[PDB]
Amino acid sequence: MERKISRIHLVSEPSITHFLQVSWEKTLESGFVITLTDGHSAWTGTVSESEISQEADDMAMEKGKYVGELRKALLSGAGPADVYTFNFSKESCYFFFEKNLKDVSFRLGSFNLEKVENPAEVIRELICYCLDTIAENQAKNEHLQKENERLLRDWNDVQGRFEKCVSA
Amino acid sequence: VMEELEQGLLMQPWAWLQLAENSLLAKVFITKQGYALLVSDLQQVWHEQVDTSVVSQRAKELNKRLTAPPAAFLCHLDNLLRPLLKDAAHPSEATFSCDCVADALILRVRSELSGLPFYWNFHCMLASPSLVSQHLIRPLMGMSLALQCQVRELATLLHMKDLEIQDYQESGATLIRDRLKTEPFEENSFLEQFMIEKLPEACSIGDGKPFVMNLQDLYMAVTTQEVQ
Repeated sequence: MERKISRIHLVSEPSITHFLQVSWEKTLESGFVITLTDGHSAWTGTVSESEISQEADDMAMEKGKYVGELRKALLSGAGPADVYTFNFSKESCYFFFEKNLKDVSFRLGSFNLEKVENPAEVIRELICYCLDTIAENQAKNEHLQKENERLLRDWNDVQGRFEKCVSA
Repeated sequence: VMEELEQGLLMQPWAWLQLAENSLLAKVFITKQGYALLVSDLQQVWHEQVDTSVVSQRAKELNKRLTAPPAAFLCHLDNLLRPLLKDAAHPSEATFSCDCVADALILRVRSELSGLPFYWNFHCMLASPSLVSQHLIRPLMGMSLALQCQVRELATLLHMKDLEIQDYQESGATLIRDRLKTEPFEENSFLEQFMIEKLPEACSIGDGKPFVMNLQDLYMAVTTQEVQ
């Protein structure tokens, strides 16, 4: 089980940032679940292997390349030379993202997200996951720093020992 | 608009296109108002002229989601095609194919822009006799006449050099190296010998590659002179 959160700016309302989380079981190829929230209401949707394969076939590109592009777009993997536009029609509850490129818009993906009646639960779950991740990262960093300090002390000791040995 | 496209197409050189074990000679002129294309295979010539409405409609029909203005689409097509035509063996993904319809020719070009697909099709119909004439026959005749004049001038220069060599010889001062002696130049004998041996290889048109590689500058100059 893997999850990735990201922040986006919908062209419809270029004043607030919407948080979208993509959750997949083992790999993005098998499918994923997209949950988009503005802090008050949440919209959840799912994409399966069949949908991804159909989308790749329709656009006439290799499955691997399309999956890589989808990861680069949704999972905040965009490099320096790239830009994407995400737009979500709430009235139709239809989300879709395209790749803007030199006054040329290419539709990259589109899903239909259904509003969930309990946005509070999902918001709390996301916050709890973020808190757990930060706590684990901080603990790992502290342990690694302690290990580095120990290794530096050992290196200084052995270096001085070698200096004395070579001198004698 | 149309006149500008026609003039641009007329004032462009032929480029070699390799595609699906086939060869073609293509002249392409792109502009914000549309494009003009002329493709020949040494047996038939097809001409296409597309404006903003047609280009936009065809782009929408082919690219189901490439939502871009027609001007941007034409600019991208030009930027993707001109590098190949100007210089062959370019590192690009512009794959080409031909479908020979009963009367028309479908030239399909599929490429990748920013790692995404880009399809386009030219539905080239047989070019009218006037267009084919003005684009190939008259410029070719002008090139032949210019090359004949160049040959005549070179022959005159060779005759002058022969006269100079004869004058040098009459003085009685011989050369220091005997391997540099060149026999006097004669137009008739040289022409007959050339026609006898080197003509079959020289006149080998082939698939059109030598025509593009050898004397495209002369073709451009002749066409420019004809335009004026």
